Amino acid sequence: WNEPPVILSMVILSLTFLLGLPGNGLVLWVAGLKMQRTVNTIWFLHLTLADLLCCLSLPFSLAHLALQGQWPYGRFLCKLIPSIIVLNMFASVFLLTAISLDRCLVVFKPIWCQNHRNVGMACSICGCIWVVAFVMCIPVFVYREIFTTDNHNRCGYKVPTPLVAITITRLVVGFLLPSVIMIACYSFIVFRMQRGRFAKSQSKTFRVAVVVVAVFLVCWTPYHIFGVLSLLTDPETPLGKTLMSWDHVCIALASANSCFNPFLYALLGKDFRKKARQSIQGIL
Amino acid sequence: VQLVESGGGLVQPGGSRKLSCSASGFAFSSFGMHWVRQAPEKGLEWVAYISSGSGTIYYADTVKGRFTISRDDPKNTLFLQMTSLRSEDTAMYYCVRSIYYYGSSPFDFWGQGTTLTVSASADIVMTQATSSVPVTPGESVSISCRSSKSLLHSNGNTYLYWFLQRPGQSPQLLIYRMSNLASGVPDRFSGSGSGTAFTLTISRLEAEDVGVYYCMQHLEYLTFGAGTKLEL
Amino acid sequence: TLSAEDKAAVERSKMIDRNLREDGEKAAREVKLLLLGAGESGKSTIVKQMKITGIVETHFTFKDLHFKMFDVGAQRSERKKWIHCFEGVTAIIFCVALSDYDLVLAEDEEMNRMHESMKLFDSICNNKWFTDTSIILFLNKKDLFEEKIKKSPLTICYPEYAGSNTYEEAAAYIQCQFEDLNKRKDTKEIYTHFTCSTDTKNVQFVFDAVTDVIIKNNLKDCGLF
Amino acid sequence: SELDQLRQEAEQLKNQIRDARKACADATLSQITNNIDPVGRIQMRTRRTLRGHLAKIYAMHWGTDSRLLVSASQDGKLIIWDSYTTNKVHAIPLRSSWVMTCAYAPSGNYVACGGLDNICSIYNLKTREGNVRVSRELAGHTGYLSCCRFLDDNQIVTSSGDTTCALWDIETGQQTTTFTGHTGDVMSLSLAPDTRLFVSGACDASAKLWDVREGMCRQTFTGHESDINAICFFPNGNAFATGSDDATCRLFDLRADQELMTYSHDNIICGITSVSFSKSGRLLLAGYDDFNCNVWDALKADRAGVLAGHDNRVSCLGVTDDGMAVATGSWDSFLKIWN
Amino acid sequence: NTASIAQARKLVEQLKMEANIDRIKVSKAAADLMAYCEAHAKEDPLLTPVPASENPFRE
Amino acid sequence: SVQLTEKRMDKVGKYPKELRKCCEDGMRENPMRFSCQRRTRFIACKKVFLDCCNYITELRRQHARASHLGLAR
Ligand SMILES: CC(C)CCC[C@@H](C)[C@H]1CC[C@H]2[C@@H]3CC=C4C[C@@H](O)CC[C@]4(C)[C@H]3CC[C@]12C
Ligand SMILES: CC(C)CCC[C@@H](C)[C@H]1CC[C@H]2[C@@H]3CC=C4C[C@@H](O)CC[C@]4(C)[C@H]3CC[C@]12C
Ligand SMILES: CC(C)CCC[C@@H](C)[C@H]1CC[C@H]2[C@@H]3CC=C4C[C@@H](O)CC[C@]4(C)[C@H]3CC[C@]12C
Ligand SMILES: CC(C)CCC[C@@H](C)[C@H]1CC[C@H]2[C@@H]3CC=C4C[C@@H](O)CC[C@]4(C)[C@H]3CC[C@]12C
Ligand SMILES: CC(C)CCC[C@@H](C)[C@H]1CC[C@H]2[C@@H]3CC=C4C[C@@H](O)CC[C@]4(C)[C@H]3CC[C@]12C
Ligand SMILES: CCCCCCCCCCCCCCCC(=O)O
Ligand SMILES: CCCCCCCCCCCCCCCC(=O)O
Repeated sequence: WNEPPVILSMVILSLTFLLGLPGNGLVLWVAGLKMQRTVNTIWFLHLTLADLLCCLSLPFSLAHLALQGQWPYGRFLCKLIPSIIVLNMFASVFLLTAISLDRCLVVFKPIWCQNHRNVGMACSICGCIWVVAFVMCIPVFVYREIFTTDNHNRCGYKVPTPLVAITITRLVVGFLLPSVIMIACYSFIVFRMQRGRFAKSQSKTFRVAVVVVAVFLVCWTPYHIFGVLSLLTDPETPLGKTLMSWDHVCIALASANSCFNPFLYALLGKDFRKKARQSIQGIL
Repeated sequence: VQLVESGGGLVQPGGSRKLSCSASGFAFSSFGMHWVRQAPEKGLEWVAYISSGSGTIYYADTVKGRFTISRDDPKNTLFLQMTSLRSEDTAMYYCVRSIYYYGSSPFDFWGQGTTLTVSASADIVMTQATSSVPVTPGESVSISCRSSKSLLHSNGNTYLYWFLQRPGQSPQLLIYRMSNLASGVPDRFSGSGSGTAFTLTISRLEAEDVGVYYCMQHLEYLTFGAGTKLEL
Repeated sequence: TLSAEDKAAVERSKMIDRNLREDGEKAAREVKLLLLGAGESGKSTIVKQMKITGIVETHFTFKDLHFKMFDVGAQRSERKKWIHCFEGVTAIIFCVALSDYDLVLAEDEEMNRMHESMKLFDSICNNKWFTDTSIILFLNKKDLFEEKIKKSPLTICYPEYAGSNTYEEAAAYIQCQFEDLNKRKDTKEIYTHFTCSTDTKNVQFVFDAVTDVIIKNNLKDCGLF
Repeated sequence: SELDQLRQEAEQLKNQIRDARKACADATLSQITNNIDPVGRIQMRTRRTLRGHLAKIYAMHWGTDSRLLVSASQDGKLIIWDSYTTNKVHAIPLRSSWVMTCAYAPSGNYVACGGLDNICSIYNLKTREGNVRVSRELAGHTGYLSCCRFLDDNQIVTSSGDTTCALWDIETGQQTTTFTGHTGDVMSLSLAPDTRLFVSGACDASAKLWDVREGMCRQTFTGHESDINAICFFPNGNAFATGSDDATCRLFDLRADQELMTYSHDNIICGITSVSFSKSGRLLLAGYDDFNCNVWDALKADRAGVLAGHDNRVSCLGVTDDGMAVATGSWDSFLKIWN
Repeated sequence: NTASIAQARKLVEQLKMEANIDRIKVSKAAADLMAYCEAHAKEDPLLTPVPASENPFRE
Repeated sequence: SVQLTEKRMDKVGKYPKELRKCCEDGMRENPMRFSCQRRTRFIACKKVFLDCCNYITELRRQHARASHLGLAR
């Protein structure tokens, strides 16, 4: 180990990988086989598929971080593994946005949902989400290159390549739109629940909405802020160096949301807890 | 239960003709449908099959890609579109209804058929020993047929069907899966076999049993026998 | 490695599975409502309003929402041997008139029909199959109750009651007495309504309460509520 | 009032019954059968799972050929299942979706149905038109229909929750014979193999033996402490087992007119939905409310095995005529075949 | 009054008819059940597990 | 600088040689990394110097960025 940020990143990634694999695996197992298919279940299955892909691809990032930028693999592997990382992370963010939209749609239009919202529509929307996730990470393939510095190799970016455009579009599609949609939808749910004709004096929906939005913002916000800042900073000063070193900590923090998603989303349902507990009991 | 079809007559060679069949008195959407061809001198020859959900459409080797079969379940009608007819298709066409499930009786009901006249391997074959036998009323007669492959599948069912075609009347199913009798068939007909040699026995034969007996297989895709004619 | 007939049979099974999925989706989009009224009650009226020998069922659509109507008034048997059949219902409508406090059943002179209705409501609310199932309370015959209050006191049915013989206070006390029998105050909600001669208002209340119950059920399934 | 007298005479006759049963009890089945070898542990894996239903399954019955079976659930449909190739032979939409009983004919032609609607509808499976149609409606009963069991092709015995059991005629449609002995809602009905006598278990904690042709009650059995939910004849036809809500399976003899032994365990507190016998009769299989099936030994009063496949309450359990397998259904919409 | 007396009379007549039936000893019935279980022990596929080849539910 | 010297040699004759000294001096390291633009104030050498400086600068960075760039970015 050579630096404090690298140590922090490794601690966060190791804890993330270790917590993430059993929780995501158990949720995917219980939802896929131990429960009947519903509309919510399709969302949890796709979200856990994305989270499992992120967790399984965590050792590649951890090893690349431990080696301090050393890349012994080919150019294709360095144009394919980052694309997979970007695709699965943004697919997870999009699925979260769609879950927030589905909940808002159910509360806002219950009559329409009870007649025109089924498993097929959920599967179709999820497939479209995956297509959007793919299309969004196209530049990561098209513009990643292998930089060979005499003695060693390292994978990175370079009419020059537009990186500022990729980061800004990444920020607008993956951060500004999901955060605004999630805050607006959960806020609407809380507002409608507390102001009606049969409103109940309770605070569970507000607590769950605040926790979900806060965890999403705390995780994804540093990654986007640092990414924009580094591009708007000359990488010679000490400031550029510190931003580059702390960016790895931001990558680990982004992975943390993928680890946290099953506990946040699937395990807050009583039926899911019942099923999961029963399945765990059977094994033991 | 009635099957009335039309679309026959004189067809010039190379032309196109649509055979239309109307089914009444039964559920048509749940039945697989078949088209069977019979020459004026030869036996029954299978032409096509469409299932209940308009999938698994199967054709004979001689008509593959030349005939298209389709159906309409709300209108209860089966259509066969025939293109580029040669002089080998100048034969009667029969519409057969078959339902497939455990204990079912497929090929139970046959249509009247339409005359169509054109102006001038690697399949299971059936071997027939003799084509015409003299029979007297009140006697017992056994007719034997042979198959090139053993029809006893691993699930314990031997797939053999017996059809009776009286002169001037549609074929009628007598025995299905070589043991079971069909609905409306009297109890004196019986069948036996081991997988290759198959025997149908008639005890106390009546004058209404005079006709042509056809043996068919249904293990893989369907071939008829040449036919055994019974004379007084 | 299977026969031609075996294949065809599998295809038939697939078609049946389809039909089953389509029919299950058609059944899932409908909202189910059971009805329970002890003895004489507004059941005969409420059913008529909804429309505009065993179990009777009527189908009706109000504001593009299909309602399943279940009535069990012809079942003169032990309820516990079949009440478990109604676990998956969305709503249970308990119909109770207010004009039954002075009136008594024709089996025992001492007991009142209001206490019997309270007993039945207590049994339904404390039933183990109805923990998650919402109950909509309907109060029937307001005008004849007002006439009886003007003619007779309310103390004949509640000795512990102490208040004026006013319709608003008496109705509030009856509503509070019925809603105090809900031992499970968190998982169950009671939608008390005062039924009127207008058919549209009762159906509208049913639609609104059912809409709220659907929203709450979906949120509970998601884990948010 | 001479009604009190009548009461006293009935009490004296009941005292005579219990005195005769006590006098006739020279031994018990446990001390007679303790000398034979134990059955040992029995483990049955899930050979097949039938998963077509979408709601809770209530009743099930086996065919004579032991391959075709009938399943009823709250989706409003009867499903004819093929056991060997897990196929669906027929799907019958019900007029009333509140079904609590289904039966398969011994000939194989008809399927009986019934439930909260007061009708044991008869469905014809061998129609010329190819679909399954209602043969007729049987509307005599007032209470909920508990169990239909085809006595024959033209005669069907049935039980309902109006405290009576009736024998119907398929062709005429009239209530050929009505049995009115019970004082509680009848829940379980079982038929003897010789097709002459049948047992009915009700909620008055008593099982009654009835005669088909004559029409009167032969014997009564008052061992249970709670509502008898299940009843099943021993293959010999001289005994029957009952399962009630007091977590106790009791075996009653027709000739001895007494309860030989009780099958209970301390951990078990839940009620018994369904009880069946094996072809030999050595094994008594009983469903339970706690998501479980117990294969009790019918002679040693010991638990031969446990079957813990289902995720919800086991409501129906049947054993084939050749004893090859046992099908169990439950409220999670799954049928499992065990052997 | 009349309905209750009728029901009581029918109950007494029924119970008396049930009491009039003949009985056999418990030991003999137990021995008969044990003999039936022992006789058909080899013909039970659930009591004794059958081989996979002879089992129709083999797969 | 490094392989950049290689790239320095892959710029001397990637563009026609106006003044080898001017471009080479422009591509020198930067103790006075203060900048490019500025360094032209105390020297057609100016324009060539600015272009060479811009190309070399942009390029040391594209390494610097590459050196610590994570996979997820
Ligand atoms: C790193 C490894 C050990 C993480 C393991 C995570 C899994 C196995 C743990 C973490 C959260 C746990 C669940 C948390 C809450 C409940 C609700 C409780 O009423 C039953 C147990 C149950 C359902 C737990 C089952 C086991 C569980 C799902
Ligand atoms: C899926 C993830 C875990 C794969 C990680 C692969 C890592 C562990 C492998 C792949 C390439 C390997 C390196 C390849 C070459 C060398 C040079 C040798 O003289 C020392 C070992 C060393 C430095 C290897 C260390 C281990 C290594 C970095
Ligand atoms: C990228 C994100 C912002 C796209 C969000 C699209 C949302 C706002 C749109 C797309 C589909 C739309 C729904 C389509 C159909 C109906 C039925 C109508 O009777 C009520 C409105 C309602 C329910 C719409 C509400 C708004 C809606 C949910
Ligand atoms: C390593 C990365 C690239 C793996 C990505 C796997 C993606 C592309 C695959 C794996 C699972 C697949 C989904 C599986 C199921 C369905 C339901 C179907 O009705 C629509 C397609 C859809 C939604 C698929 C879309 C594509 C999908 C999401
Ligand atoms: C469809 C809408 C709602 C969401 C997506 C908006 C996208 C398509 C828009 C909004 C902001 C825009 C960016 C604004 C600024 C820049 C910097 C410029 O040097 C390159 C183009 C670029 C990067 C624009 C590209 C297109 C862009 C990213
Ligand atoms: C940045 C925003 C993230 C949003 C996530 C992707 C949302 C895609 C929605 C696609 C809607 C398609 C609706 C089709 C409905 C139908 O097929 O009938
Ligand atoms: C670019 C962003 C577009 C909008 C994306 C967010 C959509 C959120 C929809 C919330 C619906 C709230 C409607 C409230 C109506 C009311 O006043 O009752």
